[PDB]
Amino acid sequence: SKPFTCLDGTATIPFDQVNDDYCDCKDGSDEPGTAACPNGSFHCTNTGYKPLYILSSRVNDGVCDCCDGTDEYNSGTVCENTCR
Amino acid sequence: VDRSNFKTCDESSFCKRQRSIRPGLSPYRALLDTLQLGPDALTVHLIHEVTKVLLVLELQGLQKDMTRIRIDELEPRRPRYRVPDVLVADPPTARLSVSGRDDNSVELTVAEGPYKIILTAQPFRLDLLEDRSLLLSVNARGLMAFEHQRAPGAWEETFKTHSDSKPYGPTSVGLDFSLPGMEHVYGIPEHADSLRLKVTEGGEPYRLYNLDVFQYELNNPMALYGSVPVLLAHSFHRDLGIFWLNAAETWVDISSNTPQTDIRWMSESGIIDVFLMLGPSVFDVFRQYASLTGTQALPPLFSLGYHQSRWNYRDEADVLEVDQGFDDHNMPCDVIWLDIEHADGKRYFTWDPTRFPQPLNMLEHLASKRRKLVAIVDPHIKVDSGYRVHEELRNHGLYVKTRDGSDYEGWCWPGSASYPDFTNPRMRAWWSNMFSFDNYEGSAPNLYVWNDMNEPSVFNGPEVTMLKDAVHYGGWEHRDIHNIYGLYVHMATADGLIQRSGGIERPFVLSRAFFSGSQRFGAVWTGDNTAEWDHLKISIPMCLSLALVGLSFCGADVGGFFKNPEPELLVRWYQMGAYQPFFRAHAHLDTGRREPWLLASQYQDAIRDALFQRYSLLPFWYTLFYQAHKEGFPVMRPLWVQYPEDMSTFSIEDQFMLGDALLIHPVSDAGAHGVQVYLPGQEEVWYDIQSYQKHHGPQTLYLPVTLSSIPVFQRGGTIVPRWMRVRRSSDCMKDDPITLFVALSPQGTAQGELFLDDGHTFNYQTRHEFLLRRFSFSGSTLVSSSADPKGHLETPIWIERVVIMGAGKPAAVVLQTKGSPESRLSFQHDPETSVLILRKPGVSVASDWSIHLR
Ligand SMILES: [N-]=[N+]=Nc1ccc(NCCCCCCN[C@H]2C[C@](O)(CO)[C@@H](O)[C@H](O)[C@H]2O)c([N+](=O)[O-])c1
Ligand SMILES: [Ca+2]
Ligand SMILES: [Ca+2]
Repeated sequence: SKPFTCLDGTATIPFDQVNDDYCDCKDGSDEPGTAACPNGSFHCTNTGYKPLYILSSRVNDGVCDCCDGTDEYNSGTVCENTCR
Repeated sequence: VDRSNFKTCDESSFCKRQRSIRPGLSPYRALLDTLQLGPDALTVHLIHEVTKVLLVLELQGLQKDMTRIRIDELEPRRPRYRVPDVLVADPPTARLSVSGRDDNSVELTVAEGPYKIILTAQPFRLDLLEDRSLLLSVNARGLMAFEHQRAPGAWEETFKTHSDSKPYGPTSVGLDFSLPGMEHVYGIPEHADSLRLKVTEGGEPYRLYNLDVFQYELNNPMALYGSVPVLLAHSFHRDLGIFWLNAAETWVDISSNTPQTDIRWMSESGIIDVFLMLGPSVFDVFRQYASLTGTQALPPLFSLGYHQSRWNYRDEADVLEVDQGFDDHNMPCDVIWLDIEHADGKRYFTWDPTRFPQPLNMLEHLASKRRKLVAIVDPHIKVDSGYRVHEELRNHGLYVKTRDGSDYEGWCWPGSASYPDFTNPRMRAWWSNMFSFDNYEGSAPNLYVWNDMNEPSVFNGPEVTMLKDAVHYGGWEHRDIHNIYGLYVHMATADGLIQRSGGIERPFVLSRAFFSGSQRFGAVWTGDNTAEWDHLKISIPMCLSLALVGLSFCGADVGGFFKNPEPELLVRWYQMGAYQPFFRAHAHLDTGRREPWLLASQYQDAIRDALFQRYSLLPFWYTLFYQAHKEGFPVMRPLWVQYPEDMSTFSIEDQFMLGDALLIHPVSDAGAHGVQVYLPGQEEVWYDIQSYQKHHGPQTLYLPVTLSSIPVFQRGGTIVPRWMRVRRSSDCMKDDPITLFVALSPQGTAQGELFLDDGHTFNYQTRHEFLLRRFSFSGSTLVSSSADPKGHLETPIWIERVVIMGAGKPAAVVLQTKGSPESRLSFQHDPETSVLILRKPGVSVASDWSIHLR
């Protein structure tokens, strides 16, 4: 099983350092699902409305940023789906 | 400012009388036959040789190396005022004994030494000694003056159009103190003046009388909104402090004379009650004073973030647009503020029915962003028979009264208004209960309070405040209590925010007027500054002078209150405000809107960067505030506090320190190309926290700057904790991992602390639910241990990164945690900067651990 690179070409890391809650890529590409990278983005799939991107700092911050609520998965804030 | 509104010393009849007494042989002498050594104190009678008025001197040696001097009349016609509620406790005494004597001298020893007090009988004099070293003298210039209560403008007196019936006649008290070897003094806020106090010999004394001064000017000794009667003397050899416990109008004279500084306090009424705090170090003085008046109240974490305010946000929609603007422009903010226009025609505890019809929904919208709100509540109550607050206070007789017995009525924002008597504890209890969620309708747990105009400001009153002859609880005159009226407001408000929570939630209250002991109740700010470069500059000496006297939670309006700052000025004010304790932008009603995203992107980006630097240092800011809360040590510090023997730091006020780890010299000149940074300390190093460049002290370094520069340096030997994941507010960040910044000393060592709790309750003291971590570096090992084992906390916070400045490349890095196998960590090293970064230690902050560089 192969390792992961980075969309900017700044290095390559083992596959266990993708979404491990530490920032290893200068462009933040290794942490799409966490709040670890300052310049990352989290993708809200948002079925039933427009898909949206939010800042990585708004993942598990306790605030509901996606209408589907998937940005809050381990924060103590439960977001109801509101894409209607 | 219009100076004719405010008395000079000559226009204050008691100031004129006192100041006319010039240095010479005192007519007071001590009757040594009357000497008595009691359980707590020494009492001896004093007599004026010409008038034969009899005074009583109560002399006390105190635990923690302090002396208290109290002088009152022997048989007074009526009682004199003694300041209540400011001392946190009855100060523990130390036994006095007579260790020397002659026909004109009694020498007293405090406990078993080395402190001694010589009481000279004729003329009356006091000398305080450590062993055979003279620390300080009392009445050495012979300036003791004590106007006894004569049998009922020395009496009735007029100023401008205002009349003082003055029923008790001249009653002022004054006393002088001599500081051998001291050439610098600091303290006695609030004045828009330099940190090092100036000699008053050829001009006005410093005035201490809480007053509302419209468009106040710089570098003058006029009294401002708060008064803390504490003066600090510093030399290469010792530190001392004088605490003149008096609540009436007080003037302070300062003269220099081998080097010596003399200090003379002159007060309108009450007794003489002064505390001499003998050090010897400045941190000993901090401790001595803290034991008397208390320590800085631990702020809830959110109040150490960024506050966005102005006079005024228009309606609920405006407030929510401001909230959304921060998030749309990726800028952190914790609190949005609501000035006087949010209420119904300046009737406090109300909401405008059109512009704020659903306050709970507004607060609920802010809670979902995990942000707070502050609403202003002033202590003047509109005289309005439809206003429920006014009807209750009038029906229960809780108002300040006039001599005829009717409730005092003055003028303020709602027009004609009455003033609750906050010196009456029944009134304070009423006020506190008013903040319960049932009484303050529309309030919610994320609504906090701002007390303004609590000098009190009275537009038609003398010097814009209350008449000297208004009457308060117990029959005391307003002239007796003036300077603690605001403190009572701040205290009652703060206790109300605690009570409405059932005693669980910590308060946040900002207050404009203040006194000794105000540090116990929240924050203060320097009132109505102006959008000008010199007002930006003066924020440092003003907050520094408040720091030295216990008020660590200080700030100035970012941007200036009056007028419109130019974009370069606003950026510099943000960078300055981001490194000062209370961090709030505020603005006058007629100024242009200056929310930070309304500027061009270059100014926006520099402002965003300053906000990010602030939010990342919150763990550091929070720890300094915990140390201020436990020890009495100031958060913002003059350089001479950290380098007491470097005489070139004694006057510096374009630079300051945060604890002992960060030295700050913000840019405060338009178009500056550089700054001159004095880095102190023999064999001390400093790290440019932007370039990681190391610099060797002592030196003056020319640092080039751009618009984005905030000149900040970390001291070698310190460890600073940061949250590198900046989010939209502090509530969002308070479970996030910490990064540790280790600046290595020249000996390869460093240390620092970290405090943690839930961020807002009193559980840290009632349940010991907190963490105090000590991080230490030496040899080649970083160790985390507990600095207080009583503290336990359930927290997800972990150590995600360690940044070490001044280190070589290791061959391996090894982590050891109790409960875990020995782990290997990867790292990066820049040979150009000698910066070492340890990747993802992954360890809980509650755990003990060590990292070794091989
Ligand atoms: N009665 N009425 N008649 C009037 C009407 C207007 C007047 N001039 C206003 C003076 C401007 C500066 C005021 C102090 N600003 C306070 C309050 C506040 O401005 C809002 O609470 C805060 O923003 C600020 O922070 C505080 O310092 C006067 N008047 O005699 O000054 C009487
Ligand atoms: Ca990673
Ligand atoms: Ca979120």
